[PDB]
Amino acid sequence: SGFRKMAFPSGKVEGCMVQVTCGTTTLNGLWLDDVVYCPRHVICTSEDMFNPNYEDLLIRKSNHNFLVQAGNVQLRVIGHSMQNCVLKLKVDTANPKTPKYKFVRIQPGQTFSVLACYNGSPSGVYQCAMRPNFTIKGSFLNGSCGSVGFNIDYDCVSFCYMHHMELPTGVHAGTDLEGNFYGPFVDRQTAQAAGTDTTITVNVLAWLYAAVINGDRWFLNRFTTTLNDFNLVAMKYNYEPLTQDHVDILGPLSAQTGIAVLDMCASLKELLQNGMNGRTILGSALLEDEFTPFDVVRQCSGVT
Amino acid sequence: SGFRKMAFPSGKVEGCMVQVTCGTTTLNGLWLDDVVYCPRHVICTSEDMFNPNYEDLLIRKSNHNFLVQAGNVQLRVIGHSMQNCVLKLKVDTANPKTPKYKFVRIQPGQTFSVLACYNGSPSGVYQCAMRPNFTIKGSFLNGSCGSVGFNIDYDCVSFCYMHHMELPTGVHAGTDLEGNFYGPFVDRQTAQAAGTDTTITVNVLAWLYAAVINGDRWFLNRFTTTLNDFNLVAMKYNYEPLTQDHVDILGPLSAQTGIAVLDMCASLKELLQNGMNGRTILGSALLEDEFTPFDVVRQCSGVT
Ligand SMILES: *[C@H](O)[C@H](C[C@@H]1CCNC1=O)NC(=O)[C@H](CC(C)C)NC(=O)OCc1ccccc1
Ligand SMILES: *[C@H](O)[C@H](C[C@@H]1CCNC1=O)NC(=O)[C@H](CC(C)C)NC(=O)OCc1ccccc1
Repeated sequence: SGFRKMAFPSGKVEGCMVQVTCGTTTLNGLWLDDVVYCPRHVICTSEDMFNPNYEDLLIRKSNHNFLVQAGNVQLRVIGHSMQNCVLKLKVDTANPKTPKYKFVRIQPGQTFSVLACYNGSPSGVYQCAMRPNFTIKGSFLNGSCGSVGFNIDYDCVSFCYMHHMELPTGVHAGTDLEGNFYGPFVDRQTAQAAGTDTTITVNVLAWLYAAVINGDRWFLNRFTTTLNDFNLVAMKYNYEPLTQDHVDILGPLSAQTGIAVLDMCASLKELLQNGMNGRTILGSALLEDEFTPFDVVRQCSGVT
Repeated sequence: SGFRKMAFPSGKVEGCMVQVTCGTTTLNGLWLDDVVYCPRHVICTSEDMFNPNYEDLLIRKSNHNFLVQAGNVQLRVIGHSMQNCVLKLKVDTANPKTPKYKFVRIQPGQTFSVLACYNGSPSGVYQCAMRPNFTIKGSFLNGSCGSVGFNIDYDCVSFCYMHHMELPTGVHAGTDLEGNFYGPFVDRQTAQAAGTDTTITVNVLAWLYAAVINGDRWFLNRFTTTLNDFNLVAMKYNYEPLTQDHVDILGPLSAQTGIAVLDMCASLKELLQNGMNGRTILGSALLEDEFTPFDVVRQCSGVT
């Protein structure tokens, strides 16, 4: 037993991380086949980053201006292109460690693993949710851009996130591997708002189910509710409205625990209205919303 | 900015995980050079596990009774020995992916990364502290034994933990890579007590420093204290007594923030006595003690 925020093993992605330097700016790139993907603001000086004209900046750059290093070994850049907010650098060597991979645009409420990197070298790994307001709550310093987020399904790495920036609220923003930002964000150093950070209701319920699967049951009560009545309380607390598809997704955890989803909803309602009275759930004193139902099943079933 | 529980990249350890089956029992092994390390209870049937006589059970086993698989590829076992609570299986092939490595016995209060595995295949990665009562709070199912915990310093993997069992309280217990349990535990299915779970004071302070490094400062007050007076309150709350060596270890975070350690101690005292009044620190509503000072510096400096 036990329940922990758990990242995927990072080995397959470690072998894809390179360093990309353009002038004075160094960040990370993702090397897959003969292409290196990185954030386009690698072509910016610090001054340029407040209002870059990326097309104009990029025109002053040639292949030899992009220094790409895989470990100690320099890669030869033979072409470059800009796709939305990422650069694709073509190199003369296919990465021999390229895993089976896909690029995917994840949906809000889904989770993924971040391999935080500096100077092309991995620093650590942790799980994030793409929040409903299309930000993530990560750990990123100067030099971390180009770090990527991913999921693994057996053998295949689905890359879904590349890191670009931090918002004034301390949350983090980035793109899919085609260079399209999640959310309304642009890669320039202006003040930008993410909007209300609503809570992923279905994930909170999944984590309450995880708590019961793992022995924590004090919050279970004698009440039930309805979707519409629950949601009247979801709105007040800036929770996402719960839908029958959410109910179905919780099916396996509901079946597996014998607790009807709407009964658990009634437990959640009481926790929202009355707090946790100094108690804890799976070692937390807050309602946790960054575990998907799949994450709960995956962990409690030992999926590898 | 941002602060997250962060595991080391697992790639170097992934390449060392194998499957070890003895009869009906399958668990994980660690393959380094021509030796596979695994928990000795792989030789037990389910019945044997309540009161095994390991020496007697092991005498009925020969090399060919240990099936060791690296991915799809069978390894040939050419010798076996029992060292404390682990088996060393000698195989005829040196692991070509063996990293630079050390075996270390970590001290209580230090952290490490767990690569949870099933059937010799990695499932996920997460950070644990060796708690003062020599348990860890992990996520482990049937089949997870032989999963290992480790630290990396640049190129060298220091293995410090191998997983063996779960206590009735839902916490986890295991050995160093020489097979010696952390704590008073034995590998048999009896009820076993870990004792009072005291809190790692120096780590809580480090995490309060991390909170300030990352913008959370509401808990800073106008008070200071002394070591002896602080500890009078540490005892009541089952915190470890704070020592001057702890104070020195916090030196870099104290210097880096301009907050005297004893001033921060006064903040912690008030948080213990008055709770957090519904507020949060680095996204938590509890005082977090599983980050070492080193962990805080490492993360906030981008060590790779
Ligand atoms: C890429 O390495 C970097 C990551 C930032 C730096 C601190 N934490 C992060 O997530 N991105 C930028 O520096 C980004 C570049 C623009 C062209 C979008 N600018 C940015 O995030 O500005 C806000 C900021 C910068 C430096 C420190 C704190 C906030
Ligand atoms: C090794 O795979 C296994 C890991 C346990 C199983 C559930 N969670 C864990 O950490 N260890 C054992 O099964 C261990 C073997 C003895 C010879 C020490 N026995 C054990 O941990 O018993 C308690 C227990 C067993 C099964 C489910 C829940 C608790």
